[PDB]
Amino acid sequence: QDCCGERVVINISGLRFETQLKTLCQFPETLLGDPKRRMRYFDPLRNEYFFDRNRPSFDAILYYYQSGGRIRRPVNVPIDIFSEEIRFYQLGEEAMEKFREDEGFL
Amino acid sequence: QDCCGERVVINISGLRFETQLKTLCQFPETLLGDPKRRMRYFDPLRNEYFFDRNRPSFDAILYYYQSGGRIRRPVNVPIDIFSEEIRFYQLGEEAMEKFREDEGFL
Amino acid sequence: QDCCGERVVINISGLRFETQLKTLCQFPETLLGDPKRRMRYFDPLRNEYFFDRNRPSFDAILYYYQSGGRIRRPVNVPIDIFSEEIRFYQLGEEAMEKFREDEGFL
Amino acid sequence: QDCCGERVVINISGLRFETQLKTLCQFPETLLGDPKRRMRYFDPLRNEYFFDRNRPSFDAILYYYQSGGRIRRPVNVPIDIFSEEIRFYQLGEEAMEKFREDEGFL
Amino acid sequence: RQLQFYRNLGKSGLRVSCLGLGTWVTFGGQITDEMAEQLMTLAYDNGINLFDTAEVYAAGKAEVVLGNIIKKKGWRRSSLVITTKIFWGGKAETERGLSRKHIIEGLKASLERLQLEYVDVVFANRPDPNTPMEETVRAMTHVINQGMAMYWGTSRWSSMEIMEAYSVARQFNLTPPICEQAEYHMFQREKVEVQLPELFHKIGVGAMTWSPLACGIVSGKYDSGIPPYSRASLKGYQWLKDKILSEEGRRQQAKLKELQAIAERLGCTLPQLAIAWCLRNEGVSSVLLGASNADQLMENIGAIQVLPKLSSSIIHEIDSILGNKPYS
Amino acid sequence: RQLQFYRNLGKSGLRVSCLGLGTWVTFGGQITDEMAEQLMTLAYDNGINLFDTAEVYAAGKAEVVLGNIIKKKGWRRSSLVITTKIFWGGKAETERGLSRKHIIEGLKASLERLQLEYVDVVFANRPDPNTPMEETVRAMTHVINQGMAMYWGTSRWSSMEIMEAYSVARQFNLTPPICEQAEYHMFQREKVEVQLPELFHKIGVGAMTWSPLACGIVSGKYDSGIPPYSRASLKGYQWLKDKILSEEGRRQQAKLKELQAIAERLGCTLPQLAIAWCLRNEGVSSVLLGASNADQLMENIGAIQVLPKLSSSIIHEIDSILGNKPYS
Amino acid sequence: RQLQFYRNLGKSGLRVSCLGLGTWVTFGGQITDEMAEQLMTLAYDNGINLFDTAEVYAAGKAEVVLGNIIKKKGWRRSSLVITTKIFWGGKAETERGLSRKHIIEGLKASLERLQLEYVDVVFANRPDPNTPMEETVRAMTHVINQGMAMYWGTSRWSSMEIMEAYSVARQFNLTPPICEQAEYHMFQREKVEVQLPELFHKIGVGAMTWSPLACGIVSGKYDSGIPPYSRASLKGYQWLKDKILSEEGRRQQAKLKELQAIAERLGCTLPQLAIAWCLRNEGVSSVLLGASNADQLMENIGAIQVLPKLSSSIIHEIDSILGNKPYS
Amino acid sequence: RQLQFYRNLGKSGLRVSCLGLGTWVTFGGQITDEMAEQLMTLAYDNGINLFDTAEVYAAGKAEVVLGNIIKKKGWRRSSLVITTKIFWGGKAETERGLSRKHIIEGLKASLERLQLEYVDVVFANRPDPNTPMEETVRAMTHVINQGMAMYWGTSRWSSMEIMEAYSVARQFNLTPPICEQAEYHMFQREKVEVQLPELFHKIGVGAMTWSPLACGIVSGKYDSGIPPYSRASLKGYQWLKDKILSEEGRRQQAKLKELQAIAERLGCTLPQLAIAWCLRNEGVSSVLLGASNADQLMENIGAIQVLPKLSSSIIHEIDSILGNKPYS
Ligand SMILES: NC(=O)c1ccc[n+]([C@@H]2O[C@H](COP(=O)([O-])OP(=O)(O)OC[C@H]3O[C@@H](n4cnc5c(N)ncnc54)[C@H](OP(=O)(O)O)[C@@H]3O)[C@@H](O)[C@H]2O)c1
Ligand SMILES: NC(=O)c1ccc[n+]([C@@H]2O[C@H](COP(=O)([O-])OP(=O)(O)OC[C@H]3O[C@@H](n4cnc5c(N)ncnc54)[C@H](OP(=O)(O)O)[C@@H]3O)[C@@H](O)[C@H]2O)c1
Ligand SMILES: NC(=O)c1ccc[n+]([C@@H]2O[C@H](COP(=O)([O-])OP(=O)(O)OC[C@H]3O[C@@H](n4cnc5c(N)ncnc54)[C@H](OP(=O)(O)O)[C@@H]3O)[C@@H](O)[C@H]2O)c1
Ligand SMILES: NC(=O)c1ccc[n+]([C@@H]2O[C@H](COP(=O)([O-])OP(=O)(O)OC[C@H]3O[C@@H](n4cnc5c(N)ncnc54)[C@H](OP(=O)(O)O)[C@@H]3O)[C@@H](O)[C@H]2O)c1
Repeated sequence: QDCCGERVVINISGLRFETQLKTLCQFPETLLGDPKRRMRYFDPLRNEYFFDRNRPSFDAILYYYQSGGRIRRPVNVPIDIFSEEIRFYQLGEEAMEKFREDEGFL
Repeated sequence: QDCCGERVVINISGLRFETQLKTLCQFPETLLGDPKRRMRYFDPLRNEYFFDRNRPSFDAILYYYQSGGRIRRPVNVPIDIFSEEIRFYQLGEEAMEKFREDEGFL
Repeated sequence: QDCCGERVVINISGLRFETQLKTLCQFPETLLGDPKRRMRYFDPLRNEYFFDRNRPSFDAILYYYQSGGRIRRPVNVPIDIFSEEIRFYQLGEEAMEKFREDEGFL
Repeated sequence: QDCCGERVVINISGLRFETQLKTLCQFPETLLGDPKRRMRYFDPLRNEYFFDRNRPSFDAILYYYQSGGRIRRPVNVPIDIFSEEIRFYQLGEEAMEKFREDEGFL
Repeated sequence: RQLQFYRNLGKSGLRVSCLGLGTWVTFGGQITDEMAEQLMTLAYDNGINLFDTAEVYAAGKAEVVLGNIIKKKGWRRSSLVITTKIFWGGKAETERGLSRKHIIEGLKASLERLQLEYVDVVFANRPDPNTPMEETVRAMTHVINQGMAMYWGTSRWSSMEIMEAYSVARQFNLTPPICEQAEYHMFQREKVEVQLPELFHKIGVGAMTWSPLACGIVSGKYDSGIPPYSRASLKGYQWLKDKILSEEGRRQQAKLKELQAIAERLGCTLPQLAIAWCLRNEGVSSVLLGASNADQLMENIGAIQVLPKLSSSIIHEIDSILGNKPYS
Repeated sequence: RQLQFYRNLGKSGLRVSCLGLGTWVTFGGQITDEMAEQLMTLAYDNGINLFDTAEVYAAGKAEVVLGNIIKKKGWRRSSLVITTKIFWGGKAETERGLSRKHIIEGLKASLERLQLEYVDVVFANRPDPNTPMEETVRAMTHVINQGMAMYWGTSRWSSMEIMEAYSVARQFNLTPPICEQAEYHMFQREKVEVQLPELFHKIGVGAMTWSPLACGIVSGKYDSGIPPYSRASLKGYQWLKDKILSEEGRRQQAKLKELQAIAERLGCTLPQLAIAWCLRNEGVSSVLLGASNADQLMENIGAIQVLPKLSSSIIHEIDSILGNKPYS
Repeated sequence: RQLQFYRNLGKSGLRVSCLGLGTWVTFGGQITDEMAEQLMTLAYDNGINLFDTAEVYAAGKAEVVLGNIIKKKGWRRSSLVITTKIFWGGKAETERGLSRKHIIEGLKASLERLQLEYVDVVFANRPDPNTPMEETVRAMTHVINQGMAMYWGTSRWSSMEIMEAYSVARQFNLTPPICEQAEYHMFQREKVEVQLPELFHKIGVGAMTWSPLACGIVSGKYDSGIPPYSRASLKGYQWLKDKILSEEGRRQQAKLKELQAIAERLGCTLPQLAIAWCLRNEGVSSVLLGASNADQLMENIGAIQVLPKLSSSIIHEIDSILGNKPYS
Repeated sequence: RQLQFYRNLGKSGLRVSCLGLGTWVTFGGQITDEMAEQLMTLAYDNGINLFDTAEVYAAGKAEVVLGNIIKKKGWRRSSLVITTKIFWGGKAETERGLSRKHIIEGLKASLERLQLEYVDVVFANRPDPNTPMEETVRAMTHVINQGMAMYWGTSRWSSMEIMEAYSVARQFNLTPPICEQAEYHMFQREKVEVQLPELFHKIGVGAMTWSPLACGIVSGKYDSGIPPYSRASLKGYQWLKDKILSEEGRRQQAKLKELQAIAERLGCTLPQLAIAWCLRNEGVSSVLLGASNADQLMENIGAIQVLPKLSSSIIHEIDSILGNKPYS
């Protein structure tokens, strides 16, 4: 389970993101870091994972994996939509605590 | 008329959006939810629907279908342009009333 | 010279825009509305026009053709860069006067 | 070493940028302007350079080459992330000094 | 109007007459070879260029006798349209379905029996649940690109399966189908009238309908009982004889008497009105006929004269008599 | 300058001489086979490598006699450029148009009549309104990929149809056309001069013009009336005889007298000036000639000497005499 | 249940029986041609349609005798599934590997020795480190598109290499593989059980397992020593004889005695239980058998009766006796 | 080390020995057929599998005698690598260049003269300015897909043209080239050493160098003058004789005396050191040799022994003597 080298394409409502597998398998307890949980979104005809979800929220989700654990909400996205995206992608309790600490009232 | 499973590609001036048909047929009285009204925009050579219209306004239109009925104007789009887009895509009277209530003076 | 029906693809530094020819030939005195002036940017291997220029400025340029003549500067673009883009795309003296009137000091 | 004519495709996490080689070889002491330093990011199966990095920061990096040397931070990007991107792409000491002068406290 | 009046099959460039001749029960079975040659000569001399067969008819033997006419009379290949259907090829497990192996082997065996180099259209006779759509579309594109066929189409598919085949062909840069074969007569009206116009307006798939006389029911020969030397009195057609002699058949015969009164008022016969009723809309490109002797074929060709007499009042009167118009 | 001076056909890699020999009315019709062999030998010995025929000329018979020269004299296949045109193939409904079936069958029949394995360019003789553009471009790409042809081009198409064919070929990764055949002489100047340079500069499509002497009008032989053994006195050419003997023909003959005075001042003949006038611009790659005997061909070859004498003053004087320059 | 019960090979449209017959050591070597014809007739009369060979077996000679059965008995080609494996072709440097040249030449030589026009599946026998994956996938797509094969698969590849081949095929619009051949018996359980279900659920690649009796070890014939006329007593099989007569073999024989007690309780024999144990899950499509005489083949066919008797208690008891279940 | 030590040609799967035999001046010209058969037998018995010819050598006649060896001795086709080069095919205008027509016709004529079905690599002998790159890449992909060749490469192209061919092949999903033929000896060092490693590291294009002894100059036979029965004394090689007898040749002979002193210190001969000097880096895959008799070939094969003796000190001493190392 070295999980390295391969390139992964993620399709969010027509918007395409590309990354490496060793970026994703730094956090094995999330939705994208676990092969058992993301296998139901795979598309065999196009070799990609498809999600029918909110488009501007996924850049912060990808930067959470790329930066090593930093959560920063985008300016044009409200609080509850980003909270629902964090709850869907299963980033954990400490990511929610860091998001509450970074956004004032928490 | 189960209207489920198939993937639909919508092309707004070169910007591509992908969704499912059961997302679109939740609201059968709109332009995109009715097969009789959207059939004049179909492109047979590319298997997509093409609209020669405003590009930043369509993300809120897609999130209206994806969120279940919530209208939120983008920050970088003026009032009258978004009102003309709501009038073109035929979202209804109650969507206009919700947009007026969510934007102050209505 | 009916100039109607055909679809035109414009490539700005990797960002692709699609429109119709009757949208472009409403203003025959500009760079994109004249076939003699835009013919030096055509790419025969890809069937598109390529410009090696600023990416966020072209949405307002396309909305000038699509809306019938309205000029609105984007928020994240400075004054002089947008003025240089208006000067490059040859929109005319009255478009510069409308841009000066819409931006305060003119 | 005329370095002119050819088109170069740069892929930043799924976001594609296209430019000319004579735009890139104006600054031969940077990462993108030197063929010896950018050769480890080349993908032979797709004819592009791939970087697994931050997506909204690269528009200012491309406009630094296209405008002739002007540095302007995007609005939705913080200070330290853009400083790390300037340090990665090896723009030089005078670009860092111009970025410090353009951002107040430097 | 229908025969020696040509129209495009769907939106493609292939032009056919709107009457065709079929190669079911009669050919190789009920009738002899000389009667088959007489029927083909009578069809060809009146401007019909469409002939449709399959590999399951009379264990393939009908296809053999079709070749024995075409090589005999010396007709040009460029003036004929020949179609074949492939689903059933034998008793083994690998000799049926819509896999790549059976499509290639069945088309080669059918071209060997027909003494031809290619057919014009090759049809899939029924959908296959055990095969992916991508394999079927790639096999059809492969046999078109090898010169063994020119076009391909479907038969007895639903609208979702045809749309899935179109989407798979557009995804991988392959060849979409052009036509669909469906059943259509006065007592079977749903699929042609409420489902297929959307596919014709959207992706340009035409329709080629079969059994216009409901295996001889709407001809009106069964008003008393079962006459000798008919299809219902043959061995192996007990289902048709049970369908005629049931309780719905008497109501169908009474409605056929009323429609025969209308057709005798118009100056024609009931099979001519039944054939020309199917061609009143532009979604139907051609109608495949079946005949057992030359008098039936010469009567069935004469629906061209009664086609332009169908006004809206006669159509509304027929729809009032039948009472089975589908809601859309 | 034109013959034994070679140039690219459009922007492709095929290099042709700027004089070609045509296979219209004379071949298989007006002249005999020995005269045709003499004309082909005289054309081949002067460096002409371009020969153009079609399947509609003399019911195909002209193509047959073209093959009977090439197999007889034993010329190498690699030193010749042979082109064919396909629209009309017979009296049946499926034997005309630009569908896939007729393109494949007509090219196979033309290759069988020519006793060849392949042609160099295959042309579509006129546009087809009943066929989609995608089917035509896919059929041309298919016959190129099977080794039956090397290139393909159009004839009598407008600019929008050529641009649509290019766009369809670029969309589905297919083969674009390389050349267009258009009519061009001193009284037909619009399409070559105002429409085709944009297509040459944009997508690199060249032009191969036909009828440079307007079926013999600009040669000046009809100054008195209709001489015997001419094209206007043949059976089936009443339209040309009515065109000559109308009221516009007298004004054309007066302008031809003035142009003959200019050509006699230059030291040449009027057909040589008329042929070399068509090659003064770089948008025209080749000019197809027609001849009825060896003296006419030997006179028409001699326009190479009068091509470099055309300065801007003589061109301006010719445009002042003609008075039909199109505005652009 | 396994033989004359057909299932899809992976997710493709090819349907096979779950027992196949192999062409290793016996064919061309240990047994004669009459015994091979008797074994093939006995396999074909019970509903087995899958036969697997390779070009390295008996210097290719086994393939020759396979052809000498198929042309002799006159079986139909459409009722058989024939597979071949290509890695080793000779002693020269260019006669091995998975390059384009050796794939084309080895498939042509194997089709020449088999007296056939095509095979159904062509396998790569082992991975090649000196060749790029794109060249191998393009060569397999080329030999499929020329009609020399219908499908292709891998053998002894890891999961990363199969996923890389799928990704390369999806990148350049090529043909992905459909099947993987792996070793699977009661003492070799890791790769089939923990790695291949992810590939079956993700990209639909099936498994076709080989050596179910561990070259005769799990049959139980080596409980005393090495009997004459066995595989371990042949010339060139010293490795198997050293593997049997080592210290792990005694523990394997004791576990085989306990499993023989279980199989005698169930009313069957130990090879039937060992064969039917491999087919208890849906990830395995077929099992390739080896036999030396007709009694062994008639015993090995009888595992169909003992397949539905395997409940969860007997499987748990077998896993308690064996004690080598892989953790996942 | 070089011969009977095999390596990949570039990054492809084709494996060649690092010594090859060329088919220039000797074959069909200077030497007889029996000497050519003796040279080919001596090359084949030592493990050399690479043989390189062209269609311009001795008006094609050399290719003919190459076929007359291969059919005579009965060698297997799968153990040989045969390459051909195509630019010049005749005196006509359409018989030269890199257009589609000349590539297809020249490859068919070369395969007819060689009595073969296919070659392994087909080279473009020089770049063509009159043809677009897309037409050349599509023609090479077409002749690979028809089974007439396996790979293709370039010769005397610059780096920008090879990169343009790669970019065009990646744009339209076509086949990129794998190899480049360049000139490389001790007095021609720029292109192999400063330009080609970037193309090898970037897109994996290998190099196959020619003329290692500078047409016999670095062998040292011209230390006095022009001996009889040499290449410089033949008819039609006045340029080589003027190059030897000029003022730079004396300095080259003095440097050759110093290099001969070094090679005599190492225990070898000067041509063996000159051949083994070219293979000291990993960017060069193979070296093509030329020989006039069997003693020269047996001497040139012996550079394998002197290849591993080249340390860094001897390379630095040779670079100090030569004094023409390119700056990078
Ligand atoms: N796509 C598919 O799966 C499929 C399936 C089935 C058929 N088809 C096609 O359908 C085509 C039509 O076959 P069909 O026989 O069912 O069409 P049909 O016209 O409805 O059958 C008419 C039958 O009634 C009799 N008949 C014909 N004209 C008559 C007349 N004026 N008066 C009295 N009887 C008359 C004929 O023989 P009798 O007098 O002996 O009854 C004939 O067999 C076939 O050729 C086949 O190619 C396709
Ligand atoms: N793309 C298309 O659809 C199309 C259509 C038509 C033709 N074409 C091509 O056009 C080519 C040219 O045919 P064309 O005959 O129309 O060209 P043309 O050169 O304009 O016709 C000249 C005619 O006048 C006569 N003539 C030739 N030279 C003469 C001379 N010095 N003095 C007096 N009379 C002379 C000849 O016979 P007479 O003396 O008996 O008159 C000849 O038939 C044909 O071969 C055909 O391939 C193409
Ligand atoms: N993908 C690959 O690389 C690969 C590699 C190897 C094999 N294979 C395939 O595997 C297939 C199976 O070959 P296999 O021989 O290894 O399978 P196997 O069934 O495990 O071998 C059984 C051996 O034991 C003997 N035997 C069979 N039934 C017996 C019974 N009831 N009682 C006692 N002895 C019995 C037979 O001869 P003896 O009595 O003389 O021992 C037979 O040779 C081959 O045909 C080949 O196609 C594939
Ligand atoms: N890509 C291209 O365009 C291109 C162009 C040219 C050649 N090539 C290839 O290059 C290959 C090599 O040809 P080449 O002749 O130029 O290579 P070379 O090895 O440099 O030529 C050596 C010449 O000197 C002589 N010689 C060889 N060994 C000798 C020895 N020990 N002592 C004394 N003399 C010796 C031989 O004949 P003599 O004694 O009579 O001189 C031979 O002709 C050709 O086969 C051809 O395929 C390719």
